[PDB]
Amino acid sequence: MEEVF
Amino acid sequence: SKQALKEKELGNDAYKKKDFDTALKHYDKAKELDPTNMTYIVNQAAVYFEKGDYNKCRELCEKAIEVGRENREDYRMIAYAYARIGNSYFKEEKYKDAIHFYNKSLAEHRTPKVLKKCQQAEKILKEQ
Ligand code: NI
Ligand code: NI
Repeated sequence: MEEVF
Repeated sequence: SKQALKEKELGNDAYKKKDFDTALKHYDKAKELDPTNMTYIVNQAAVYFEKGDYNKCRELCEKAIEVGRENREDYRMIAYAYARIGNSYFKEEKYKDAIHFYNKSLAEHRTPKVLKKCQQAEKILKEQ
């Protein structure tokens, strides 16, 4: 998955 | 605004379970408490990316970039947003578009991850 920050 | 952090992290944890509307709602709580922070908006973009709504994802990336610039956020984050747009195009096998947005990403803040990803986009483009 796309990284969340 | 340890409150906003907490909302963000509930958001992230949910996102990671593919509990997408729950993440969105907590990202929204986050933005409310702390609206100068682009982070919540790019994370939302992650959500839509995974929901598979590439259009909405790019829109939020674009919004996140506006917000970050306006509020003088880390260049790195602006670069992530651009790279995410690139990724959405990559998903759609629109590689010229992907590459263009990786380049934008690289112009903001050059990161190896994005470079590598851009180069694999270049390869796919080249080899058919
Ligand atoms: Ni406590
Ligand atoms: Ni352009």
